[PDB]
Amino acid sequence: HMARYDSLLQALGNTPLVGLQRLSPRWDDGRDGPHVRLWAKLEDRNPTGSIKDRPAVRMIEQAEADGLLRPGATILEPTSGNTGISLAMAARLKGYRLICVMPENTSVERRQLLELYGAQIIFSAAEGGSNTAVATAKELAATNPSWVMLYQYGNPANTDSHYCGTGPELLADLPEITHFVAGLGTTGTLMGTGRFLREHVANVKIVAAEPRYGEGVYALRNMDEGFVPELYDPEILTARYSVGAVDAVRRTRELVHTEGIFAGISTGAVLHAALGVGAGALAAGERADIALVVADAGWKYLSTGAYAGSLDDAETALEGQLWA
Amino acid sequence: RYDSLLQALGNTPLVGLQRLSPRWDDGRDGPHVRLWAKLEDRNPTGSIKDRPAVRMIEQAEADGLLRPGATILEPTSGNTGISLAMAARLKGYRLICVMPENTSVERRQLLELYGAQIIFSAAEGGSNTAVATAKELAATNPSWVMLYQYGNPANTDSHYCGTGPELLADLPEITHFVAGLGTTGTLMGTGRFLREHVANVKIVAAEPRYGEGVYALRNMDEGFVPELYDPEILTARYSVGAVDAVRRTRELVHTEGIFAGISTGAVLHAALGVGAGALAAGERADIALVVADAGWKYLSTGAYAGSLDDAE
Repeated sequence: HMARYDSLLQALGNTPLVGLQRLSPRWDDGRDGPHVRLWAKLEDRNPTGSIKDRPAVRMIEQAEADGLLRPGATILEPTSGNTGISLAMAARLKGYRLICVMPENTSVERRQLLELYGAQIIFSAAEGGSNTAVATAKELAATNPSWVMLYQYGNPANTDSHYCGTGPELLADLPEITHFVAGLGTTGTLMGTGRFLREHVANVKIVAAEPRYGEGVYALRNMDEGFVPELYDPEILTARYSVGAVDAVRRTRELVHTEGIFAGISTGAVLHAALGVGAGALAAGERADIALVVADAGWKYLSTGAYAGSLDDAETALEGQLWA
Repeated sequence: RYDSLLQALGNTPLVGLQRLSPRWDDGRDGPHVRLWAKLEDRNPTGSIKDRPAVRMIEQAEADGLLRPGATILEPTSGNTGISLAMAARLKGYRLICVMPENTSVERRQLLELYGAQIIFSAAEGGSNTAVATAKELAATNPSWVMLYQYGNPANTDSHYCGTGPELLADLPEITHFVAGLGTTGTLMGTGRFLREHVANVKIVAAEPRYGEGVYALRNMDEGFVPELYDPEILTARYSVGAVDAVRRTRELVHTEGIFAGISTGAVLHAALGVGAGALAAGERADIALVVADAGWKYLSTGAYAGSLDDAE
């Protein structure tokens, strides 16, 4: 036995870390100085194809250990994007009923996909900005004590899945890590992976990549202004890079072209930040081993037209598109 | 842990389907009849075709057919094209895919994203004029090499040396192996390996019903019989309709949370038929089946929702 599992939930994490020899500023050290290396952590190697499998499973089993989820409970979650798929898969495999509260703009194709997983989907209506999914789910949950809202936006088990998973896994394959670059959505990946790495690597850099394009996890929400995510700790990040549509898209196209990795649209932001951090490593003469997260694959996004034709069409195509 | 995407190939998960299995748990009603899903969507481009693609290039290199400036030519519109694009690129070859004018526009962009040049064969000459045009094209100069997945023993060898050993390692109690019949590489290579090392193992082909295409699968009456195909290897063959393939594919998501492509439904239908028969016979079964790819490329086809009749 090398990879025999009794359930799909066991085939989670322990994802590949793949060196990018072509796309890296300099893979081999030499005459002009130390190497600047990019390493890609392939989180699409997960049950549903995204990094959200980790926190989804960890939230349920924390809720079990905490005694909130008992055998016949229904999980109620305000959601969008990859978390919808991950929670649907995880709830089912764990024997729970799931209701997803989703913003009224969710596609019918995506509704039907989650319903095939067994989730009941409730659309909140929202005559305002993007939606009211959270407050609706919170009210529904208040209706029945065996109805439990996990709330990924503020659930510590979100960041714990990366402190206990993504982080230790990174440090095991990349003891020489100098930088960690990931997308900033709920902040779980950054806060959890980052706290772990900072406790073990003396001045590792934790770099937030922040897409300026599409829609993120908080899109389904009405937020207070210039908000702070509930999971966010202000002393973990050492840097943030804000990344535009055109830059994101050509980085994603380059990754496929030169490394054969077909990544999701959030990885464009991550790659751009990473390459900019890398270009700094010797403008400064310094060595770099930069781990970067590929949080999902392109399959889900190629319908968009974001990988085809002109970068103008691609940029236009990213409008209104969930990247998380 | 990998210096290259190509190292992250094979060694795929085998996952027990506790809910969808006829009988997961041995009881006093009789022995277990278990389904185990071999997840080949966990390969670099998301399909089982990364295996033969990588091995066919490797073999061609060994045979002295491929030197630095070579272009590989292959007739393919499907998963082999994608696999060979990724693999050719990382190995530093050029790839031309030959597909008919009638092929989609979505694939074009997919294949060209992975770095592939596309030449269009005459429309209304099927995937056969496509093969003949590719042969003709490759004959125009020695720098152009056609691998030819339907006759290339490296396709089979990839499964003999990869898929088979992995299955045996993870599922030593295996009684049945079930896979779709397309090039036949998967069944032939893994079947031959398992039959060498597992005394009474049964190798079961899932084929499409005549005229009812199931993506990636071939019916050998209707189509050309791949040169790779050895009749003696198979102990059984099930023909699977579209409706059955589609409803098994949906049922795999619903019961097991695995989002697979439609060949996996066909394979599931054959496997459930085998399992049903074992259940009724009172005989234990551990049935390994191939999940060849994921459902993403099929979902716009409307066959994960709506009526089964509308699944086209």
